[PDB]
Parts: sequence; C-alpha cells; structure tokens
Amino acid sequence: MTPHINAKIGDFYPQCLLCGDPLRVSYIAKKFLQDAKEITNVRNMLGFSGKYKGRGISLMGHGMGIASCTIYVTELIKTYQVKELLRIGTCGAISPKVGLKDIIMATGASTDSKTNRVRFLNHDLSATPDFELSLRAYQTAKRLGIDLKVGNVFSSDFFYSFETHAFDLMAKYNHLAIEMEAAGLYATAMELNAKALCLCSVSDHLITKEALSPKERVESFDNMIILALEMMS
Amino acid sequence: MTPHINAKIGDFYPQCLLCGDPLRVSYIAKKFLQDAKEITNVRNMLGFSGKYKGRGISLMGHGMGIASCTIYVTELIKTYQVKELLRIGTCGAISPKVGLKDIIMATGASTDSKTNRVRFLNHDLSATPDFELSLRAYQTAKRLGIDLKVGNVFSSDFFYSFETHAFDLMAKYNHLAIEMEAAGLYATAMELNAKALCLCSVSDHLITKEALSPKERVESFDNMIILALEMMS
Amino acid sequence: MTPHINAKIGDFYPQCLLCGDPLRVSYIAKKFLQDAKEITNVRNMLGFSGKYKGRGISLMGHGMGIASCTIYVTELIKTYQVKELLRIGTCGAISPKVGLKDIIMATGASTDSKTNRVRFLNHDLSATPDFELSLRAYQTAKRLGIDLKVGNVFSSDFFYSFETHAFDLMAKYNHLAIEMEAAGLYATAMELNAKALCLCSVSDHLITKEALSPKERVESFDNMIILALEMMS
Amino acid sequence: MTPHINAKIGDFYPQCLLCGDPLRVSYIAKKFLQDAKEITNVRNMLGFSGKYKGRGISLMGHGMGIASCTIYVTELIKTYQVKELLRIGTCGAISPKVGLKDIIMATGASTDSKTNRVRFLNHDLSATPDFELSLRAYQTAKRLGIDLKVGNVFSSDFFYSFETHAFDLMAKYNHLAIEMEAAGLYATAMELNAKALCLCSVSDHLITKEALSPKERVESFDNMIILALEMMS
Amino acid sequence: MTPHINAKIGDFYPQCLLCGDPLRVSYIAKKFLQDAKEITNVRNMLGFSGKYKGRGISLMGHGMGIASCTIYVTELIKTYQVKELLRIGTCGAISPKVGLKDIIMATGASTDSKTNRVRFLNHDLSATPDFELSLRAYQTAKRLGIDLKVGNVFSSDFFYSFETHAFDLMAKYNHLAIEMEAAGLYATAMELNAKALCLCSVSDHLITKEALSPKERVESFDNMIILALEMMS
Amino acid sequence: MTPHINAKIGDFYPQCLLCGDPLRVSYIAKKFLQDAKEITNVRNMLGFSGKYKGRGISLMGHGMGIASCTIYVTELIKTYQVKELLRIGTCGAISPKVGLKDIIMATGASTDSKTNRVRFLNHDLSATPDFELSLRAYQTAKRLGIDLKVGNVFSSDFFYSFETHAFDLMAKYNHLAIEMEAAGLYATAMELNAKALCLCSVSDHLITKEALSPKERVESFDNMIILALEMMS
Repeated sequence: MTPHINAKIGDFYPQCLLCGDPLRVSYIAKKFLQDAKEITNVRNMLGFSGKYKGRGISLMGHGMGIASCTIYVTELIKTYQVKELLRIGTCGAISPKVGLKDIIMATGASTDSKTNRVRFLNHDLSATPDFELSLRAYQTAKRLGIDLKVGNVFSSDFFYSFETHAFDLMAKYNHLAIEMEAAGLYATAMELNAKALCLCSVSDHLITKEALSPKERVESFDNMIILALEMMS
Repeated sequence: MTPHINAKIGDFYPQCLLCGDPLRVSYIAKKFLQDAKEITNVRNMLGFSGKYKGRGISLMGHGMGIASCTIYVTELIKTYQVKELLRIGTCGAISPKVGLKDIIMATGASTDSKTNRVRFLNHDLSATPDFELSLRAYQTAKRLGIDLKVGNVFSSDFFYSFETHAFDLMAKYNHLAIEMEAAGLYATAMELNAKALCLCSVSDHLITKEALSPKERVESFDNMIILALEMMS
Repeated sequence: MTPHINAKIGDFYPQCLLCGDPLRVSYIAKKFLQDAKEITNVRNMLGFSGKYKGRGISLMGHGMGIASCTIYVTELIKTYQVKELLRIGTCGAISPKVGLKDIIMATGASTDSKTNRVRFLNHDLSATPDFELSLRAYQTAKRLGIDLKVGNVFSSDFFYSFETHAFDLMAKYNHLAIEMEAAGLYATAMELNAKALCLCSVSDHLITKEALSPKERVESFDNMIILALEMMS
Repeated sequence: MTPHINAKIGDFYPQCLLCGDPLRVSYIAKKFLQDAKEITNVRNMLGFSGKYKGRGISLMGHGMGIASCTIYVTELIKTYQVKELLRIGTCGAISPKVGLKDIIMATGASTDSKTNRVRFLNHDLSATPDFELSLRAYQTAKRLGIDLKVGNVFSSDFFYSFETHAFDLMAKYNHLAIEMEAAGLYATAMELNAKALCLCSVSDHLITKEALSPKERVESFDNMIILALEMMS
Repeated sequence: MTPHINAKIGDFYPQCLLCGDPLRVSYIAKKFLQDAKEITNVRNMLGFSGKYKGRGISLMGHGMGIASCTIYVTELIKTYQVKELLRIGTCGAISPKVGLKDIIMATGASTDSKTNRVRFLNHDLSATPDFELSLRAYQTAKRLGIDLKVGNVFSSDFFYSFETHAFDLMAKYNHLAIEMEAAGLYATAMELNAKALCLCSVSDHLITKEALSPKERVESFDNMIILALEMMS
Repeated sequence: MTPHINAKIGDFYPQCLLCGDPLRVSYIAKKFLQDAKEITNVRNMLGFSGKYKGRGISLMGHGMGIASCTIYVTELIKTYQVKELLRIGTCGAISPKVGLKDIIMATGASTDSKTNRVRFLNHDLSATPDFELSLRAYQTAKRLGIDLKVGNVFSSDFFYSFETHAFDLMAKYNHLAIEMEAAGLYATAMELNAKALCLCSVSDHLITKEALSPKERVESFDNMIILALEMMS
C-alpha cells in the first residue's frame, strides 16, 4: 500500500495513539485493548487497532526523530485517513517547573531541525497542536486528577546534544523538556489538516540528574496511557 | 521611569489589554471603563487604568511591529509587574473561512522576523501563548456567544508583503490571518515568564475583500473588546 | 487614503522630516515652522506641513523599529508622493570616535533584522542613504558649525539587546551608534527610488552608561533639528 | 548498556553492517551468516553477530532518518567499539547515469538537514566516507564483476519531498539518488574518528517512475549483501 | 615580508590605487607615473610606486574575488602602512540609470558572499566606503567635468552568475553594476580602520547588451585613471 | 576568447594541472616539461602546454580564492575542453595525523563560503572529487612510494581567519588542512560534469606551528609535482 505500513485500507480507526517504541505500542495493545489485531509490521514497526471501553482505537509506532515520525504520520493521514493523532512518550525535563512523573502537554514544539524551514518559506513555523485536542486533554486530565504541566517542548535532531549548555536558555523560554518528534508531528498535521497533540512523561531530568526506578517508569507510563485512551473516548 | 512609559509604580493593574493603536486604547477607556485614568503618554503611546464591572484593569498601546511591541511588553513586565497581557489587535485575512470582522485567537505565531532566532540559538522557537489564558478566552467567548476562530497567525515585519504568493501556503499550514506583533509578544512573555495571549479582529481581507478605514479600525470591534474585558473579570 | 495616515494626497510636501516620536514631531512643528497644520493623526502618529525660511516642509512621526518605520515610509512615498525623507533621532554611542552630544550622519545601516534578506534574494543588502542628501548634510553642518560625525549605524530589532557583548566588534567595523530604524528607512527608499538620509544624536553611551543631562538632551536635539530644517531650506 | 542497544560489551565485532530495516538485517543473519545470534533488540531494532566465510561480521539496524541513524552509530562507536560501519540499503534514483538494480557507492552525502551546520559551526560540512572502505568496495566489486556506480547521494529529512522540482539540479551536480541517512552516518563517523561507507541499491526511479519493489528487490538486494560481506572478509 | 607582497617596508606610499588586473596596474604605472618603479611581484601580482604631479602614490593588483582582494588589502594596511585605498576597475551595468563610459562611485557594496556574516555576528554588514574619500571623489569629478554616477554595487562570488534573473531586482534597489571585490575591500577597510572607496567604469551593459569598442575601452579607462590620480593629489 | 584566458581552441590538452601561483605553474613548465609552450597570459595568469614522458599535459594558474578558481575552471571546461583537472599547492595543516612534507588528498572540501548554498538550493552540497582520479592518485602514490594522507580539507574565504579557535573542531571532523579553493574546484566540476581532485603538500602546521625551510619547501613541492605528472603520465 505504502512502503512503510503493511495494513489494508480501513485497518486503522480514525483516532490513533503514537509512540516511537513499537514494543511500547505492543504493550498498549495487550494490557489495555480488547480485540486488538496487529495490523502493520514493516521494519518491525508495529501497529494494532482494538477496543478500549467498547470504543475503537488504533495504535502505531513511529520510530525516532522528526524524519521518521514524519514518514509514518504522513502515510497515516493520506493513505489510512487517520483524523486524530495522540502522541505519548518519554521526554527529558529541562525546567524547574516540572519533575519526575509529571505529564507535559506540549502547546508548541520548538526545534533545531531544518524541516519546517524547508516546509515554510525558510521562515519560523510555530509548530502547535490542534486546539480542541489540547482542550480535551486538559478536561480529561482534570476529570482524572492529573496535574497536567503545560508548556513548550524542544524537538531535537540530536539525542546526544552538542548544545547542552543551551538547556538553561530553553527552560527560560518555557520549554519544559526535550524530545525528538513533536515538531515534525505538529508540522505534518498542520500540512495535512489533521488534529494532533503530544503528551510527554518525565522520567529523567537532564538538569537535576534525578531519575526514577524501572518500575516507577512502567508505573508512570501506565498513568499516561489511561489519560490518552480516556481522551480518545 | 522607563524610556517609553511614564506611569507611577502601582499605576498598572496586574492584568493589561494591549493594542498597537493608542487611540483604540483611549476608545476602550472612555467607552468601557469606570474611573478611567490616563497613566502614561510617552511618545503619545497612551495607557490607562480603570475598573470594568467593579474590577481593575489596565490598557496600553504597543505600536506596530515586533520591535516596538517588545519594548513595551518588556517594560510592562519588568518594571510595572504586569502578569497577564492580552493583545486585541487587527489582522489581515488569508483563508476564506474568516470574514471582514472575525475574531481570531492565535494559538501560535509564526514569523519572518529574525528576532526569535536571535533570542533562541538560531533555532526555531514555537512562539505560543499561555494555555490558561487560551482556555479563559475560549470559554468566556462561548459563554458570551461570540464566534472565536482558533489557529495560528503569521507575524510579519511587513504590512506591505513581498511574499503574497505564499499566503496560500501559510493558510494551508493553519494560519488564519497575518499581523505584526503576536510573535514578539509571545516570545517576550516566554522570556520573562509571563502570561500572554493574542486576539485578532480582521481589518483587511488580503484575498477576497478590501479594508476598513482608520476610524473603523477604532470603533468596529467592540465584541473583541468585551470578550477581552470579560476574560479579565 | 492609507490605513496609517489620514491625510490627502498633496498635503505632504515632497520633502519630509521624520522622527520616531510624534510628540517630538509636534514640538518641531510648534517651535520651528510657520503656518504649521497637523495633517495626519492615525494611531496618534502625528504629521505636519508648514514652512521654514519660506520653504514648504512636512514632518512625520514613524514610531519605533524597522517594521513601523517601513510602514509609514512606504505610505509616504507610494501614496503621498514624498521624494526626500530626512530622519532624525537619538542613538546610543558604541564607538570611541564619538561622544555624547555628537551628531552622526549614517552612511551605512547594518542590522540584525531579516527584512533586507527577505527584500533582497536572501543576500546582504548594503543599506545606504542618498549621496546628494549626504552632501547637503555635510555642507549645512559646515555652514552651521556642527562637527558632523560620519560612519555606519547598526539598526537593531531590540532596544534591550541580547548581544551587548558584541558592541565592541560592531564598533571595530565603524559602527558609531545603535538605533532602530535606519536600515529600514534606507532599504524602503532604495526599493521605491526615493532619497533618504538618517542623522542621529548621541544621547547616552551603551558602553559607559554615561548619559546626557536633560538640559544637554534638549540642546543637542535642537541642534540636530536646526541642521535638518536648514538642510531642507 | 546504552539507551538503545541491548547487547553486552564485546558482543559486536569491530566490523558492522547497517540497514534501516531490522527485518533485512534479520534476513541477512539467517541467509548469509554462520552461527547467528541476536545480540540486541531494543525497540524491535535487532542486531546480530555471526561469521561469514569464517570471518567476524556484525549486523545492526539503524532506523529511518538522520536522527535515528545518528543515535545508533554513536552508540556502536562510543560504546560497542565498532570501527568499520558499512551501511547498505535502498535509494531512489534521480540521475540518468544509473538505473534500477544498480549499486551506488556514496563518495559524498549532501543534505537538506540542519544537523551538520549545528555540528560544524554553521558552515558547509562535506560529509564523506572513509577512502579505505571505498577502495575496498571498488576492488571487491571489480573482483566480483559488479558494475559499481560511484557518485554523491542526497540525504533528505523528507521521504515525501516538497522539492521534487529540485531533482534535476542534484543530478547535474552528480547526485545519483536520494536516501535519508548517509550524511548522518558520515558525519557521526567523522566526529568519532571511525570509518564508514554507504552503499545504495536502486529499488525505484523517482524521475522515470520505473519501480522494482516486489520480487526483483531481494534479487539485487542480495547482490549488494554479497558485495558488503565480501569487502568485510 | 608578507606571504603575498615582497616590497620592503616603506616602499608603499600611504595612498594606494587598486585594480584586479596587475597589467592594467602596470599600464597605469608606465603611462601616468613619474619615477615609476615595480615594488612587488609575488604570484605575478604587480605593485608599483611612483609620483604624480610631485605627490607619491602606489598601485597594487589584488586579483578577482572577495577572498583574493581581502588578502592583499589586509597586508597593504597592517604591514605596508597604507591609509587610503581607491579601487578602480570595470563593472557590468544593470541599471538603466547608467550607460557606457559612465563612472560609478559605490557608496555601498551588496554581496552574495558569506564573508561579512562570518565577520559580523551572522548579521547584515552594510559595507560602505570612507565618506571623506567619497566626498573627495565627488569634488574631483566635478572639477574634471565628469558626471559621477553614485549608488550601490553588488559584489558577487560569481562571474558566471546563477541568478541573472535577479539583476532587475538589484537595479531597482539602486545597484548600478555588478563586480566582485568591493564588498570585501569595504569590509576589510572597516575592520582595519582604513579609508577605502571603489570607483567603477562601465564598458558593458549586462542587459541592454551595449558594449564599448576596444579603442573606446582605453579612452574610458583613462578617464577613470586621471580622476583617481587627480583625487590623490 | 574568454575574458580571462588568452588561448585558442585546442591550445589545452584535456588534462590540466592547476596551481594558484602562475609563477609555480611556469616553474613547473621550465623544470619538468618537454618543449613547454606558454598558451595564455591574461591578467599575468600563465598557462602552458607541454609534454611529460611523451604525454601531452596542460598547466593553468587560477589565483587565490573560490571566486577566482571558479572563473578559470568554468572557462577551462566550457570553452577550452578540459575534462580532467588536478589541483596542487600548499595547505596549512590542522590535524595531528599530518606533518611537514606530507601530501594530502582531499576526498571532501568543506567550506565557509556561501557559493555552494547559492549553487545548491540553500542546502549542504558535499563537495567531493571524482573517484577515478582519486584512485589514480592513490595508485600512483603507492608506485612512487609516497604515504598519501587522505581526508577532508577546509576551503575558507579567509587567509587571515577569524575562527582560529575552530581549527581543532575541524581537525576532529577529519579536516587535515586548510586551503582556499578546493570546494570551488569540486563544485564547478560537479556542475559541469568534469572530473577533478585536489592534492596539497603540508608546508606549515597551523596548530603546533612548524615550518619547512625554502630549500625544504622547494624539494617538498617538487615531490608533489612528480606525483601529479606521474598520474597524468
């Protein structure tokens, strides 16, 4: 169908959850969905489709970096007609305003990537989510009692930064954490008139060097699935 | 006191509305506020303090362009301790889904300025508003029965654009109008850890219409004004 | 007949003296012109026409920053058929070749703005004044006894710079002072085949923080005004 | 022992083969390698150590994109002591000098990414492979009677290009095909004083539209698999 | 003495005339100077010292390109104590405001080089001549009956341009001709606090296609030479 | 015949040996070629045809800097039918893998010039030599017993650099030495479907600061010549 997704047309529901790690996505399908039938597995990048509280939901891994995320989100919108893309995952905090376990809602995605300048006249595309999803995440959060931290994130092309000295500046300008796909996902979705949002769970503070225990991490990530699926319904 | 504002300490309330045009500021003061007082007039750039429905609120002009907007917003925060800034200005429409007098909430402000690359390590800063202010706008506008179209704007260094052939690309990327200040307001309020939000009344249609007169740019936007005043109550 | 000027064509003489501050424009009309009449006042941005030594001269405020200056200058030329633009204003000395009270003629205007790159093929536009005007400044300064300093200025998008460590380099390359509109005035007049020249008064030192007494501030600005009007008689 | 690789130190041979798809990596292990064990599997990104004609060969998938490829290559070098990195994979031809089933050796990787400007002082990093490895590809191919195509490639952040009009210019400048990783691999190997080369098989022509992705793939994929192991032998 | 000049110290007079062609420089020496004497000859790049109407001047060849020009101008200033640098040469006209046989004074040199952004903070350096030298050139041409055309030149890295379709836009922004060194000569002079000026003779019109007959070419150059020599007198 | 080359069509063999100093070109002709004929001399830029071991070979000087180089290389290929170009000269070493007397072969030429961004879509053009020439050089080296050092070089627009603090980082990324033309040679050849390669001999090491003597300089250079003529034998 498309070189990166194995599914037949109609295998995806119009709402889809996204993570870079497919084994993470396979863990969502099992612990949380009912029917759940693996629908794609090109390059071992798995996606699922199943039911949560009787409502249909799809899941899909997108890999690491803006370019990889862009590839999958583009095919999900144009070929599989996904209408809402809710990204979840881990991010390293850089701000004193957040700490371990927090869930960060990204109202904007800064970037050191060139992709949006190629996309957008060599100007500064402000990469933002769809507002009603952000609204929905806020409401669903409060309904569950989750202190949702809301700010920007910085999407970088480097996992191992060459500019760690710049983390303090990014925090000053209201970036609560660093990750690597939100700006690509946000730009792809504005390109293709789809509804996207990124949520991030704080498991490592790049500044206070604090970190959790591998069971607190599966604990925390579990607390994020619930909000993501409760808000897809 | 500062080079651009001559108000006493404590003159400005912690909540302030902004327009580029100090005469629209004076118009709101005279027409909407009780006990209105002019508190600053440097360079003829008026600001005012008064009460709206029993509660104190300030109004300040900020001139035209990111540079000028940044000057006033920096001083409002650092010297005058203003904590919430709400811009209610004019813009030019670029999609057909918005009309001559429509109100836009800018969830993001793209730009062709170099100012954000200067502040932000030559990377792409996603200039964005405070989310809680976004929420307050959306719900109050719904409460009040005012149509509030929500999306990105593009903040340009140019009123008379050299890139009119790109309006459609911009509109495709969820930019509902063009103005000249949102990105600076947003960037400065991120730098100084303050809450900012931009609302926009269409005053020109860059495609399928013409333009309001100078007098019309002052008096034709009372719904925006009232949305703003009601948000700060 | 434009959104930022409510004068009629013909109201502006073909040579206009420009200042960022419209109250300063008001002072000049009152003190130095005969028969001065306010001709525009949108956004409180005053402009006047009157006479000096029997010669018709217009005054117009242009606000702060290249974007604001570009707007007014574009409208003055394209609608109001102004052919000679002579800008005065204050500047912050960065170089040892000048001291407080000096009048600087800017033969070059560097910038941190992206506008000239947008205007000019993404290359480096050398923004420069009209040479005939520059000869008129020089011969008039000689007649009047003014020791006219000549060099480049740097036109910044920031009043509160994020690059103060750079002022020595800037000064090394023959930048005598920092201001905020020169590059935009020069570039707009090159685009539109008009004659333009910027003169600046050194009111304080960005590098020593020494500043002019209020009395010295008015006196040096008056000297500059007299030079401009004499230039245009 | 690294965020993205499961193996134990000493599990990787110093020579390693790389493909974006871990399923082609897994393929080579079970069709070409003697005594093949799965040394890593984080995020379903598999790696293998085995013997080929008795000699020590490792295999590792690097994901899709410059940022995905950079993470892995960085960890293989800096942690698992890999010294020679031979990437093989697919590309879309854009040059008339090559057709499908052709194999391309990238003497240079050009890029639309910003990562190398960020690595390399905002200048033009000419991302090249190690000449030794390139000498061994030309000799091995000549021995195996493989008609090797030798020129630059273009490493893009976009699989779905927004600049398809640019393909003729790249061709004229000796760019034989487009892929998404070589410029990252090459700069990461340059940063880390390692040896890398990239090899490319034409699976589709982007200009002439011709395509070969259902059966003739693994026919010529295997022809490139043999070249790679034979030059590592 | 320096890598590119082998004059002895004191061999160069503080006023030096420049050209890209060492043989045109030789032409000026033989035919206009008394007590003429070749003083340097590294790389076949000649420089001379002689006397014109009792006043000693020097001539130097500088090559083609900003890179080349910068090298010789840096050494001329820092080692051979040269204070005043006057480049004369040809240029291809692009503006209808200039015709064949016109001499152009470049009050600004725009550029497509990156050298000035490298020197200047990644900002825009408006490269300009020394005003007092420009003034002297105007005074001399007026004495000599020469109508000096004054405006900008565009100094390009390309003789065979890839952007000829842009010449109209350049001409519109007051660029009168295209050459190759002026922006470098101006930036070096500003960096090193020396007085420079570039004069320009029009032997070809890049768009009208008008051209001088080779016998008009010597006539034409000779007018510039006398002007240039007359103003160092 | 071209504005910069004085030869007739067919005055060049299709293999040319390039150096920036035309006096080193002429030195080569006297001491190494049989019956060398001077075939051009415009701008004192000498070129020659001659024989070496019964083989027709050409020599051409090209000046300093990418801009000068690109001029001559373009005319050589487009007008004078040169298909193979080999550049030799000095270069200042920066990497601790090379030392005095070493000969470096450039498999990539990085740069701080904008010329390749202009040529190549504001992206990164990996400026690389032709592979057959690089093999022929490597093989000729082995037969002559020369220890060919192989890596990137950095072509700068500056002889007197403003980023000497950056040289270590260049070395780290496999940049062996700095020169001033290689990136322009390679880019023009890639533009014009021609084959080119650069080799440079280390005279000075810009890091540790050691320098050959002008008798050691002559022998060291003679050694490179013999290499270059032998590969074009």
